[PDB]
Amino acid sequence: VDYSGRSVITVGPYLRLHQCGLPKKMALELFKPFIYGKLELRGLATTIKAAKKMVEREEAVVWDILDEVIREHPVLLNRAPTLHRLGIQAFEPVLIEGKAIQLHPLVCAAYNADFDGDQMAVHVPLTLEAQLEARALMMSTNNILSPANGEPIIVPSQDVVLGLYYMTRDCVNAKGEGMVLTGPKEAERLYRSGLAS
Amino acid sequence: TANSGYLTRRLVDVAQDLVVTEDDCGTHEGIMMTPVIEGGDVKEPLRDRVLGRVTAEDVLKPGTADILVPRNTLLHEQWCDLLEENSVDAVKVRSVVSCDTDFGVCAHCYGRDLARGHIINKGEAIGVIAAQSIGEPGTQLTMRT
Amino acid sequence: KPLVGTGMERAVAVDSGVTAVAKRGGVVQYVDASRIVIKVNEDEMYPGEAGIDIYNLTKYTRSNQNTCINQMPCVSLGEPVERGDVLADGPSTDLGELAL
Amino acid sequence: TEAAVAGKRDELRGLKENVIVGRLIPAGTGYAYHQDRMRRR
Amino acid sequence: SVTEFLKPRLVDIEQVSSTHAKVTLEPLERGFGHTLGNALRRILLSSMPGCAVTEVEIDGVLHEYSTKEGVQEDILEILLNLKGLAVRVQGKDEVILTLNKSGIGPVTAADITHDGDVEIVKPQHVICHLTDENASISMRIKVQRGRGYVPASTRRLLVDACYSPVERIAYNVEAARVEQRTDLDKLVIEMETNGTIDPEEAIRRAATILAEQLEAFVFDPILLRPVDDLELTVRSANCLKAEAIHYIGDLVQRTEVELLKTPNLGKKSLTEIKDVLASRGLSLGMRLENWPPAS
Amino acid sequence: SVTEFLKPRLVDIEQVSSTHAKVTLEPLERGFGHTLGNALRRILLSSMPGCAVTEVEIDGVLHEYSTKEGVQEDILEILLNLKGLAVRVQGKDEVILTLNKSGIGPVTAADITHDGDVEIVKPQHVICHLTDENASISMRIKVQRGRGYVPASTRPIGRLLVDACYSPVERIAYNVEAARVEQRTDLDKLVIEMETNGTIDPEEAIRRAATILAEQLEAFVDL
Amino acid sequence: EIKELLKLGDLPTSGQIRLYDGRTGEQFERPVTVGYMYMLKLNHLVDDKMHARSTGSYSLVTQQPLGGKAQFGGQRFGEMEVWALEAYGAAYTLQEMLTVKSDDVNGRTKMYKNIVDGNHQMEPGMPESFNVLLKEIRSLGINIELED
Amino acid sequence: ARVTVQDAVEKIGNRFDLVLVAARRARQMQVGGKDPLVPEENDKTTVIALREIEEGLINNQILDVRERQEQQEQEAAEL
Amino acid sequence: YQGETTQTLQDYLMWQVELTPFSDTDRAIATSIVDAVDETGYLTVPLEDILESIGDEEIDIDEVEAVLKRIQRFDPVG
Amino acid sequence: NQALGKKAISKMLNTCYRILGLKPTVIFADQIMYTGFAYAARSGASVGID
Ligand SMILES: [Mg+2]
Ligand SMILES: [Zn+2]
Repeated sequence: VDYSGRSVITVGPYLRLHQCGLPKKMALELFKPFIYGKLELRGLATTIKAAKKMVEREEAVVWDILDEVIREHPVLLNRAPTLHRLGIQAFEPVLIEGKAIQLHPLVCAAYNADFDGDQMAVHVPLTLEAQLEARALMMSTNNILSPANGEPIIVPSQDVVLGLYYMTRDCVNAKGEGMVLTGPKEAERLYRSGLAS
Repeated sequence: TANSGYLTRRLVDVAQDLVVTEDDCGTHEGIMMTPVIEGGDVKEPLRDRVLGRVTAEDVLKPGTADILVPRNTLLHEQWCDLLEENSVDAVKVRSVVSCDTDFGVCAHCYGRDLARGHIINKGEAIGVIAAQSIGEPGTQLTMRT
Repeated sequence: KPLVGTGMERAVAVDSGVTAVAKRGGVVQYVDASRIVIKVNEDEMYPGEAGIDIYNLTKYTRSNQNTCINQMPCVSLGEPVERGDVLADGPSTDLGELAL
Repeated sequence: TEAAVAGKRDELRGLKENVIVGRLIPAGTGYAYHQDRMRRR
Repeated sequence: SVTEFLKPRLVDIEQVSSTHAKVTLEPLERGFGHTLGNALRRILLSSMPGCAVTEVEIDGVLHEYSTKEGVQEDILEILLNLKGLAVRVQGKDEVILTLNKSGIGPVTAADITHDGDVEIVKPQHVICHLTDENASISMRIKVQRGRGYVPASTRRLLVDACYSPVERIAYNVEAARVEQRTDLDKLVIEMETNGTIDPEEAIRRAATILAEQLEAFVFDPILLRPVDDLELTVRSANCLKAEAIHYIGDLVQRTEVELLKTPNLGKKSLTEIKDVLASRGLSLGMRLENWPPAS
Repeated sequence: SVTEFLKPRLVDIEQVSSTHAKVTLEPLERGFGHTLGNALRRILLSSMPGCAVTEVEIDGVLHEYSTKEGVQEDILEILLNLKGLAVRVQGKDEVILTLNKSGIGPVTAADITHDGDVEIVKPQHVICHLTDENASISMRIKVQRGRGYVPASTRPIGRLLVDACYSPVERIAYNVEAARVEQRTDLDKLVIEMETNGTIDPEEAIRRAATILAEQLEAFVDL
Repeated sequence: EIKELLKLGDLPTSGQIRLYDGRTGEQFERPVTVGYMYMLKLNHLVDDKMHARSTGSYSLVTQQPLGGKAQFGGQRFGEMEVWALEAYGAAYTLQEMLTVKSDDVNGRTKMYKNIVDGNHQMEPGMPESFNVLLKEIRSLGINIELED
Repeated sequence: ARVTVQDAVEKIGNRFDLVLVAARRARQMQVGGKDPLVPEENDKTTVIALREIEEGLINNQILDVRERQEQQEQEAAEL
Repeated sequence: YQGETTQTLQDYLMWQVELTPFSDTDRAIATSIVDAVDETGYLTVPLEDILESIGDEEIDIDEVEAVLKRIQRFDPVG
Repeated sequence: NQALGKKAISKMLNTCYRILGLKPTVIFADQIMYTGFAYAARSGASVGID
């Protein structure tokens, strides 16, 4: 198929699970006719060849055009083998610098993907019905239960649970114990200030 | 790696064109859901074998005439809590195999969606979903052993 | 160098012919980034022969994997050498030891 | 060969037959589209 | 050129309109978000002048935990309610207030005896609930000026002293881009106060303290040209002028069928317009987003 | 009082070596030692200006993947040795140095032609070795001022580009310890130990860091 | 003996030192294991992996996009990915990957022209690799035809 | 933008009819001359259509009624 | 072996003809104009042969010239 | 109010989903991930030979 690419996946811990990280040099190729249309819509290019040259030489306004055209436009991320239907999911792109796709951690269990050399393929929905199917059916925030048994598939996995385990524990004679606090905000203010454990 | 792929391909090809095409076939036959007991241990309780299905008969209480739930109910979490409060016995439910609809299944024999909490919608392709659900964990099963 | 090894680095580095091992013992009389000239000892020369060994190093050649092959000298001008010790390193080699 | 010697005919009713031809599968958002065809047929 | 750095330009402080604010500044140099945010947070948490309750003395209670008749709350509950009492003293650095009260209604902050220097920011703050009619509560509460948090264990009934006017501050650094540069910083500071000062004033005071600590070292051109540029004949130019088309951008957007309906304009005259427009690489069916560029 | 903070001053500067120093700031209040130490450390490690070699032009070479007759090092190794050259220019933002050498021996940084503004702080920096009796090397080195790390890729057939690391400082370590000032005992003292390459004064480095911090902080005072 | 070496040069015997945070400047609550490990750079570079395509050259007999990175080819949308789109219920997303984006010769140009025109709508058409199948089946002496 | 479409699904009732209704409305707004019934905030046509559906302003019956009214008015105006 | 589709000059010219806001008749005229272009880029027939190939009685040579002047400023120019 | 292992976190999300809905569950999952990452990093956990 056309309008498709692939590359190695890395981790982005700053994301929300409805968005992914897409390189800005891959999105320039995947979204090229959209960029032509947006360029010649606002008078920057009066011909198709002028827009073609502007995209070819990568001027400083085609990046603003790209940020405008990728605003709300899901992309389908797929990792082979596709054993079940959760191996293809739709995310909202965020333009990053580099050559590796950034994947949300919580969606790694569904893909059965780890960051030691795996690769993913990205596809672009074109028509106005595909963009709504990728948003109301295939979106990453819609499938949080497993269709096989009905249990959650977005569980925190390894060092998201280690931090929550370490934080929620008790010690016999820790620093600043036995005092009476007035709320969680005072507890955090004591912890950050170093007055309590 | 390859045997599981062959098995899931065959499972998909045998049941590709099964689709929920109705809402009620008008029959209330079905299976009887009893807990699995190998002889010494109860492997699976009855709260997991009926969670999200449709009853095929009057299942109220063994004692007398006290209708706890009607003839057609979707046994969700609250109903299952009520079931475990009163120690409810075996229940008869409607299954896909005992369906009167031709060229498809109905939304009441099937039951819950298992991805959304509601009842299954008309159109959704359940054969492919079931084949992928069965065939996906095939890589966790021993082959040579 | 690994800085934590098993002692098998030298055998792998020498047996695989990526280095430049002296054929006869002598004294290095010319050192350059692309050639080494060794003045062989008097007791290792054939009769009626000018005793010198000339080693031409491989510089920035392409391998089967589109990588770089490059040999650099590890000896100095006027220093003794013996038979069997390295004169130039290779790709992934540090003073005759494997270094990946 | 056995479909040729028998002169069989295919009505394109399943999901794998509308993929070979390139139509809307009668499962998801294409269910109403096939309902219209069956209604007007 | 080597000693100049980026400065914030988009500061868009947003109010939760009472005591909670969320200030966003961008773009910072790479790594300056953590520096500024951590410095401001540490200064606001650890060292900020303020006035707070230090200790109390209830007439009927001589122990930290005991039984007081007619009060619904326990003694440590009363200490907790007094800890959150926000005070704004003006003249002195140590003052004493009294809370003699009797009845069946709740005893709140508005029942404290008035003083000229002392000011209370929340009279609705409830200190205790008196239940028995014959019951009475009379205690002396002393407030002092200081900085930061002083637990009672570090040092009558002792109360932890929270002099700092801050209740919570959290910063977050996100990615921001200038048109050319790829990696910049975007600082978001979300903070709350106990009502004595606004969040923006606390940020300004922390910045002032830190900055005073360092005094010893510190379209396309063709579309814009007038339609008179074209070598139009008399009749075509007159028709275009009668159609109020004063620029090429206006003529280009007019579709062919619309120009056909124009009175006094014919097919052979429309073909000449199309010819003279095509000799410049232009057509009659182009779309423009928002044509008139305020000119 | 309680609203009056004692402010620090640069008390002592100790030059342990040519590329090592320890500065002292006191008196400090409680919690300000760590407030200032980490901010100054980050600013010093990230935002210091320096001078770096940017371009080289050796007389008889075409690219950096070649060799020279009589020189033991490759051109790539010569460029990697020229990266570490520590130079302090004092009048301009760009200078060109010249190196001519002939005869058997090392070619150190003391062989660069003397210039009034340029100062070489480590004249023992070995660049290459000449191993031939009739061998000469002649090169023109371009040095310019900046800050940070600029690779050649982001920014004639005989001009060679090298990546420019303009930061002088190598490592910073701060230590907060109790100070004996007047009668108060809560005052602290911050000792900052820094290793540069020898091309920046510790006091001016501290002052530049403080100026950068203050000019970045002035955007909050108004708000 | 590692612990004798860690005492010859004055280092902690445990092998763990205390670390500080570079951003906040505060010590990590527990000692961490620091040391020197020998790292390799495997020959899997992300420069040779990244690929993208919008429109390029197609095959001759079956006019579908070519395969590979040196040929500016497209990603294969195989059978197991068609099953995943059939399980979701995405009929239009599946139909546009079978005709418009891959094989329907007269629909590719219409879709491109519509995308450049700001109108996101497709005329599906018929794939060009089923006509090849019909022509190859009926060259075996078997009369297969579309009717009505 | 938006992250979930649960309200629109609840109002329409089916997850497969919501896609079709939203596509119809978004095509009306995009290639037609219609304008949004809600204040657009740098949003695209699909998200605007979903936000209109969420507030009970758009469904199949409303679209059919408005189309019939438009056809009747156009046929009356053409005379 | 299957092959690969290469892009000639006429394919490139058609890729721009389809993306130019012509009309139904203008695109039909442009098809004939692009068809009669050899590998050196020169029109090989007179415009009277294109006006005849259109097969319409109401189209005049002025429209053919207007379309030709637009096709002549494609890529490559001239 | 307990030591949260891996089973005491999945049941928390399941309870949030069954009581509240879909949007609060998504926001809760993101916040859980952020807090877990932050405090796992802050704990300074490691592994040694002792
Ligand atoms: Mg892996
Ligand atoms: Zn049924």
